[PDB]
Amino acid sequence: GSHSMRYFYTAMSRPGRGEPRFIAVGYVDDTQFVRFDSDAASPRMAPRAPWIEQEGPEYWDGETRNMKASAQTYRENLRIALRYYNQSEAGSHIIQVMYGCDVGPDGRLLRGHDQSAYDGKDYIALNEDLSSWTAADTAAQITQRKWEAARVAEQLRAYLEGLCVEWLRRYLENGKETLQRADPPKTHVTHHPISDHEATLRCWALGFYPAEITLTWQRDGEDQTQDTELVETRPAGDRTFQKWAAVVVPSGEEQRYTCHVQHEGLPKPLTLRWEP
Amino acid sequence: IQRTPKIQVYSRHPAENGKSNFLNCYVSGFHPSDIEVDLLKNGERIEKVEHSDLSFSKDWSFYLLYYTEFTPTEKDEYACRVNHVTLSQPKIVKWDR
Amino acid sequence: LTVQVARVW
Repeated sequence: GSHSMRYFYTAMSRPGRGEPRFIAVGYVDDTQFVRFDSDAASPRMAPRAPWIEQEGPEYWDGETRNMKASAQTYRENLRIALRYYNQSEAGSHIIQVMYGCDVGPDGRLLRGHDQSAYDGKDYIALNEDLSSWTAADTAAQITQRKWEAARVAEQLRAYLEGLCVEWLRRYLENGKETLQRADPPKTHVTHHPISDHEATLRCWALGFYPAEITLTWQRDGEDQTQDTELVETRPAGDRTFQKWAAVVVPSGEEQRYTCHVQHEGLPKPLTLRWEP
Repeated sequence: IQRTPKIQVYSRHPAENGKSNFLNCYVSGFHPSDIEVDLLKNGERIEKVEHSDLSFSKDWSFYLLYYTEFTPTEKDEYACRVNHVTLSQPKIVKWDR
Repeated sequence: LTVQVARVW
């Protein structure tokens, strides 16, 4: 189907403990493929997926140089932000950035993204038009004026429509065995009494990729959204994900409940029930 | 300004006593990023646990997966112990198959 | 491939 490439940068200051740490990671969909960590014994952009390993020395040297340059830029931005928010040099603060492109099945740009935060709050975001900005507060408006004066939006647009999509398409081809394979969930329902008159039914999905999934409980055909406990989708460590949804039901009414599973790997949504 | 971690402890594959597996502690939804995570075997810290590269969700909150190889048995108890600035004392979440 | 654009705040 459709695919995304996303990079994530985190810059974290630590006054008294050296210069800020800069970590960058890159993803295609839910597959991490590169990392850079300024705290590594020898910082470089490094592979994290087998299909990226075939890129040559020019690629790795180029990415490493760019990540060092970026780390310098974000260390400076942390100083700047201290001035913009009238903050002391004694605290630790974090800048985060995420950016990338989304393409459809035909490889065409669906949309581009570039968003930044300061201390976990929205700071400034490129709008979907890739030509204007949304600044979250008066500090970010200072940044917005600088970026407008420097035509930063034009440069990002050129990236997001050009190299971003081109490289994503390349990665999708080089990693097609995995990036273009959906693994459907393996599903089952467990039942555990909590008392003489209620039981938990828990609908499990395991071993699926990509992470996006919907698990819902229905009682007599009606969604039990308010009454369902849903855990966050979690990584298994072998590329796949896991998730469960639970509902507490009156004893003797278990058969009135059905779990419904939607996942890209499934030709049609699954309905399952507790099978005693 | 600060967000406390959600914690899940679980195995990579459904557990079977005597069969090699991976024990995972997934911490997510937290901010700032500094966090201390240990995996415990019978209350004791397991050595040389690995963890994923720091990343974050669309809401800016961070997530990390800590993991180690293990062979579960009927007797051994496993847990994850997490500390974060938002926590007064370390939080311990027991592995429940 | 990462973007190369200067983003001074």
